[PDB]
Amino acid sequence: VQPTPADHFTFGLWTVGWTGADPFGVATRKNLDPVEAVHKLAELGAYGITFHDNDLIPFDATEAEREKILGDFNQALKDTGLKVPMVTTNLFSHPVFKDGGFTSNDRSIRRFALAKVLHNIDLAAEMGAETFVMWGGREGSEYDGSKDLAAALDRMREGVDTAAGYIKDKGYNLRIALEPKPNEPRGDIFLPTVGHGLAFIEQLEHGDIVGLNPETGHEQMAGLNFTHGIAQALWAEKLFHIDLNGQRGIKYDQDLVFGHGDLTSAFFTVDLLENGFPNGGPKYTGPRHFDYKPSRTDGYDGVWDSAKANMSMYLLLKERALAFRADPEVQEAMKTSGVFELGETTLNAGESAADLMNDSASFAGFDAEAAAERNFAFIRLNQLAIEHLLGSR
Amino acid sequence: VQPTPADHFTFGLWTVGWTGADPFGVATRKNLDPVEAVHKLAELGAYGITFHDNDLIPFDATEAEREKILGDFNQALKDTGLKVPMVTTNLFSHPVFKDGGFTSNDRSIRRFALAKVLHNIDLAAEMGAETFVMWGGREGSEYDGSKDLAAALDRMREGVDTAAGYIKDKGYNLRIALEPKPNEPRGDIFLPTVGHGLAFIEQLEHGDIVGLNPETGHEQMAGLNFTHGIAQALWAEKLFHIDLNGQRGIKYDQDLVFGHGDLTSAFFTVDLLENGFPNGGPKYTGPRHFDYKPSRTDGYDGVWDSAKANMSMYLLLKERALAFRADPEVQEAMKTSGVFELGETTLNAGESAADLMNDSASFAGFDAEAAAERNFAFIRLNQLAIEHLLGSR
Amino acid sequence: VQPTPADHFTFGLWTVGWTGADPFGVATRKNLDPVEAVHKLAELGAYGITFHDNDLIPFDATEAEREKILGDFNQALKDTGLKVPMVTTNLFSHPVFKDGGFTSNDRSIRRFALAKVLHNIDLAAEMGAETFVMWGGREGSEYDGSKDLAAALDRMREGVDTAAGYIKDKGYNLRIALEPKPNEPRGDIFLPTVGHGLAFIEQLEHGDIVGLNPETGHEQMAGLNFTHGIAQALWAEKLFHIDLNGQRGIKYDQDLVFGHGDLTSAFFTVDLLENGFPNGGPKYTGPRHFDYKPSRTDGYDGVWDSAKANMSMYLLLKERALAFRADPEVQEAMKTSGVFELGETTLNAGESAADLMNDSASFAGFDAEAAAERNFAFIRLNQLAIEHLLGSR
Amino acid sequence: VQPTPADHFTFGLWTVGWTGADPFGVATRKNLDPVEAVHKLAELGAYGITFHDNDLIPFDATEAEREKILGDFNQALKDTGLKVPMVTTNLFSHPVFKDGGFTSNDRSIRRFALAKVLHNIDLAAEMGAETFVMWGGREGSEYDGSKDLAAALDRMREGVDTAAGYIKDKGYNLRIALEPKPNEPRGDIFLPTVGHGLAFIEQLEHGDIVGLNPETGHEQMAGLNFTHGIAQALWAEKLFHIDLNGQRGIKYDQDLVFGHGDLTSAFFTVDLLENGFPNGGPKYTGPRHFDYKPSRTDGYDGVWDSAKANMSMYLLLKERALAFRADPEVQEAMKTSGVFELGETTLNAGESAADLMNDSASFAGFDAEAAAERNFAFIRLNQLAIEHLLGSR
Ligand SMILES: OC[C@@H](O)[C@H](O)[C@@H](O)CO
Ligand SMILES: OC[C@@H](O)[C@H](O)[C@@H](O)CO
Ligand SMILES: OC[C@@H](O)[C@H](O)[C@@H](O)CO
Ligand SMILES: OC[C@@H](O)[C@H](O)[C@@H](O)CO
Ligand SMILES: [Al+3]
Ligand SMILES: [Al+3]
Ligand SMILES: [Al+3]
Ligand SMILES: [Al+3]
Ligand SMILES: [Mg+2]
Ligand SMILES: [Mg+2]
Ligand SMILES: [Mg+2]
Ligand SMILES: [Mg+2]
Repeated sequence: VQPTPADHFTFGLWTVGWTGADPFGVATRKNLDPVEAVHKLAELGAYGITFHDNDLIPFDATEAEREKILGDFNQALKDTGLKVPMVTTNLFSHPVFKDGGFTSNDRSIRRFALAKVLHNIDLAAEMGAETFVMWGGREGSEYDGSKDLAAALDRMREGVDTAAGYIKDKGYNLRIALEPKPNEPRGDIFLPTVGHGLAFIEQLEHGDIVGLNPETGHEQMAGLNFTHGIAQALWAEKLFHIDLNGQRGIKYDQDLVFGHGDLTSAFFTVDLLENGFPNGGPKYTGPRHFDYKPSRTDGYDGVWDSAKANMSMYLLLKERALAFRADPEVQEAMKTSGVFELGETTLNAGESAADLMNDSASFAGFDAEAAAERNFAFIRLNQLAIEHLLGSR
Repeated sequence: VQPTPADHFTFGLWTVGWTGADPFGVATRKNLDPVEAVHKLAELGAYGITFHDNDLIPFDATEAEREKILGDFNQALKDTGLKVPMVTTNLFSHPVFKDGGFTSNDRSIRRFALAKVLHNIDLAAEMGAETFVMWGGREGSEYDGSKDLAAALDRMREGVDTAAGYIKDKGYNLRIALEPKPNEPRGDIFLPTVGHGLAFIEQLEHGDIVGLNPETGHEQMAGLNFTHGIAQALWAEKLFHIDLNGQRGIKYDQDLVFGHGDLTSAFFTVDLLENGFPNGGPKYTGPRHFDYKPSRTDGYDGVWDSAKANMSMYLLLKERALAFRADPEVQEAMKTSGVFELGETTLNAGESAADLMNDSASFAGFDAEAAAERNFAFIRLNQLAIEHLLGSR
Repeated sequence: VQPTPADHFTFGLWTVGWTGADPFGVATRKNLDPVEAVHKLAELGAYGITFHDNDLIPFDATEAEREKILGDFNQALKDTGLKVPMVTTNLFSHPVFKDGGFTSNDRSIRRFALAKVLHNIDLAAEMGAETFVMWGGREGSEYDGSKDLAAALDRMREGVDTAAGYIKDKGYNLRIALEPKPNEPRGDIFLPTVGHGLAFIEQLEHGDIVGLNPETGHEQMAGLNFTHGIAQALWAEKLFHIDLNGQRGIKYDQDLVFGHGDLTSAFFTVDLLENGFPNGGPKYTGPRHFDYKPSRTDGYDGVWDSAKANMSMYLLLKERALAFRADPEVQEAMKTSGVFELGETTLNAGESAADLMNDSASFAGFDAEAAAERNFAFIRLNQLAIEHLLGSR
Repeated sequence: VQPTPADHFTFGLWTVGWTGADPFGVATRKNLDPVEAVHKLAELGAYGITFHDNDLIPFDATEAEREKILGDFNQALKDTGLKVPMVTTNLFSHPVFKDGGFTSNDRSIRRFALAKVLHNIDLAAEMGAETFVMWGGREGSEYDGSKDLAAALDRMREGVDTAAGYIKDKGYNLRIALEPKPNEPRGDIFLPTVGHGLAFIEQLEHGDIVGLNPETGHEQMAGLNFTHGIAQALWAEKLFHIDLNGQRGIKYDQDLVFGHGDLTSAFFTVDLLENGFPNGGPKYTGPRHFDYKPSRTDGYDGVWDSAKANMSMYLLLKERALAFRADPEVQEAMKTSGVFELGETTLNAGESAADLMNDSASFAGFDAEAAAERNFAFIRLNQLAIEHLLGSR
């Protein structure tokens, strides 16, 4: 399996650039020059690179430094051919963002945070990004009385709608993608799961350009089924981007290589990205972005190995998932279990509520105990899927 | 603390009627006559009673039996004065519902399930209920390939929209309330959290009459903040009902008495139900419904004790939550922490995106390190809240 | 991969005999006759069968019924050659055990539970079982004040030492194995994980014959690593038996087929059971016992499919794990990462604490900054295992 | 409730000295000088202070610097009278310990880690500490194939027995206390819960002087009951020290103030530390050590508030717990529920297993159906505890 730019594997600069500092220890790796990252990633088969404004341009950078850095970075882009599909803002590392950007209790700070996002939309626009991500990491609380929960959601809408309004105003071909996370760094984060982000979008003035950027590990941190979560995002036509990684349970976000967490879940995420829905439906057509961190135990060969591991993992799962649905045994098993039958509407063409209550065959004369005898054979369909995952079929 | 009908404590018949059978053991209590439950609950201060169609009327009941039971039950209602604010359908106990009602793979079963709900809307209407609850307990899967996830959501919409359409058609003064649950009985349940239920409502043809019925324990089973979840439901004006109980962690749904789980969370749920939001906003005005199960270890004195425990727990939390916000120290502490400041809009009246990026005080000349010095004092606000919870203030 | 008696695959009578009643519904399958169970299991390639006293003999059975059941049951064993390697007692389904068997607050229930176990040891010995499992499913509480926690453990010790002493006194060739479970059906069970189980055994008078019976799903309910957990039992020489199944997450116990839960974990469990430790050490030679339940959505064809699936899953993982370890590229990745270097003692033969203290090279002149550059290459080593698991190397 | 030295409240230097760097941002507070820390703590009513060798003496410090630091530090102790009851080692922050101290795959890191601990025992003894804590924070893995699991435990044993033997050899008056942690910073830590810690100690050569140092937040990260967990350590005579804090859920460790997590659990922890067991047994007489971190959102006023808050929380719970147990209504609720009857031996003085077996009244003529009607009244008993906790009885 060799990734080619046609695969669309994108990586953030913070992923391979993550230095190894965590709650209990200092960095184990030297900083990564952004030019170097770009060249390395392009030699592995990456299609593009993403960044946070401060991944690239330091918080205190003078104008001269910003031009230099950008000059250096765009040169690397021109040399390698890498695209920049997504840009995001860091509204979490500086101490001023300790209570949030957009939902900070301090108003002067809320205003700076929205100003910092607006400037970053310009930059995103200049880099040719199609997506602008919002990961509200400091938006939330440790204690329940710290916030007025209705005012926090108004404050979040004000920021997102101002951003969206500004895109429309400038004529930028950019969409906003919110990235849910249930906790960490805060005790509780606002809009914690794919359903909470989708719900919020519907309350926005400019929600037509706002969608989601679900991350595997984030949903699994609430113990939810990531595949089910991206299926709801897809079904509402709001899956604008994805952050792929692995997580091994309900605990801190591990950010492991994609497929290095819940493998069977990973397998069915790739089937959904590649195969779409069994009865037809929208398909995810964007970048397959990896948002992970190379373990701090490993030196720089480990970093390039882990970059590679991501794309290898995606490609192997993809091979198996295509083999899985192409198998006649699997198709027959899907039929038997009623996967295709789920696709047929419950009512008949022009059959109303009254029409059906009335129909004696569907209710009064319906034989509930006979119907209950159906062997759905979901275990056998599950064994078939795993056997294809293990490469034994 | 003595509950009076003015408190609006409602209980389902399945709660005190729960007999004690679980995964590993048989019932420890005799069945509860519904007439008796009604009389008992009315003597404790209950305001109303709720039920599932089969809690009352057996699945195989002949018409004569249904009239008898209903005659017996409405007589008890007339004698005690209890109201019936909510009615719900059992789409989970019979073996025919093993794969779901509305999202069953078998179409004949999907049709029976919708027929069973439609008939139950009539009954709900006849009992004078204001709310009709939908808890999709068997809608989901154990294995990821069992369902076409986009067709499961279409199938769920077909059922809910047909139900809603039928209410509108009959002129019934009833609203539908969906009740999210992340797992149990299925491995994964569709619409698993408050955000997922709210997201789905926005895709419905008749979503103006569809809202939520969040349950405490259900949200805590995903490890989410229940108070934050009902604040988002309130903020979207979709908190139509509530199921109160307690849960002690991420594990099976325990269904303990309300306040017998996460006490501090319970405390802040009551503050939100009673006090509303600190800066103003919608208020929950419905029944305070308890959906719990008396421990199987206890005999029938324990059952009435636990019914009582629920209302006692609510009333004690309520007393403390009113004392909490009335305290001048607490009001000052809320000010200092910026609880009130969160309520002020981020932008100035008629200030646009361009206007703010431009303003040098908000960005370019904003002093980020000085701003970061603010002591938000959230710990001290948290200690103040707990001290009022413990009755030491 | 076709299993054969030589594989030592054993199944409980309650696994395939599980009829589908969960907490939200009734049985979806007809009762399985135990003689049919023996015939079907033997035909599939099983080596043995295990049971709970009330899995075979009803609670209410008379001595005539008991003798009748055992004679047919023993004839079936004969006809097929299945052994009965483990026997266990039901100390959880009847309403008398609602507060527990050995740790019930009621003393008369405690003597009844212990007498029920004492008679059951006699049946275990008669059947030729080598292991007597003890799963204390109702030993625990929902509320912290329900029990005197020191007393609960004194009473647990008393039951186990009385039973252990009875084995010793009659010279039966049997060992006791405790099976930890963190929760369900109690909110908290005593001896919740493998560590608590092992710790508890060291306080026993007759600890020499008491060991553990870990269950995959049970340690995963606390989010613990099952391979780490069994490694510690193995290391202590206390892994006497095992219960294999699957669990997707921290939630109720699912009891899926082994392999249908956390697959990467299942792969390494199989590497530890089959291959042991990289540097040598203890090995688990017992039966490979499946403690799972066929999903309630499926008819009896799915029950036999599921039994089959457990054995296939085990043999497919076994194969990948043998090929994984045999791979020269893997053995070289292991040597880079220091897997074999962990096997070396830290101290030199004859070195003492003082010796090492005052060895300048190990401390005072140690280059800590040079030692930290070591690329452990744990990521690469993990990718090699998944590629072997995926049937790609 | 004002704390006083007699309360035996100790705080680590790293708790109040924690500056705010988390995984998504930098320090939000200035470094706290250790002499200031002693002065501030003593003034608040603390009895003692604990520290990690690098909390006081930098990793790079020269012998001149080390002696300079200790002389000022020892003068402050003198001036104030604070004791130093526990000393611990940092075997987790420097990049050399990225794979662990005692269980690092690299042998040279293993001798360095053990030498660092050996020198630290000498400092502990000089300071007059009675306890030497060992938190093995980097002993573990992210991937299952990274370690030989039996070797990891042999190496852990080797370090602890070498250190234990050194204490014994120099006649220091010190005990070792292991502090279990399930995850973070490793995906899986060896000896993840109290049970694994206790089990491991029984395999030690010098186990007599090795015990535990449980931490509230740490057992709650596996969803375990902290009161059950410490009860087992207490019952084993292995609770040598404790780390108190709060955690809201299975997620990263929050280290909130004690009481700001699971409050009902905190109440019963305090009842076990203060009051012991209802029927009598062992008691924990050590210091009440707070292992927490002041939230990064707050300035130094919140740091002193938080230190204060830990002590108040403990004294408020203590009070409620003394009044709870002293209550005649509670003592009568306890007697109904069988709390005192669990204290009776199941077997009669001199009864043997055979005796009970053949006692018709305890088995053969036992009315199991009559015994099951017993109302244990666990719900009512729980309501009495919450009402005492709520300051209402
Ligand atoms: O949990 C961290 C999130 O994964 C973010 O890194 C977003 O991907 C970008 O801000
Ligand atoms: O988890 C079970 C749910 O709580 C349901 O009982 C609804 O409340 C009613 O169907
Ligand atoms: O959770 C249930 C346990 O797995 C038990 O079935 C034991 O294996 C046998 O009693
Ligand atoms: O998770 C961190 C632990 O609580 C440690 O701080 C120990 O208490 C001391 O090393
Ligand atoms: Al991301
Ligand atoms: Al409910
Ligand atoms: Al088992
Ligand atoms: Al600690
Ligand atoms: Mg992340
Ligand atoms: Mg429920
Ligand atoms: Mg089990
Ligand atoms: Mg900690």
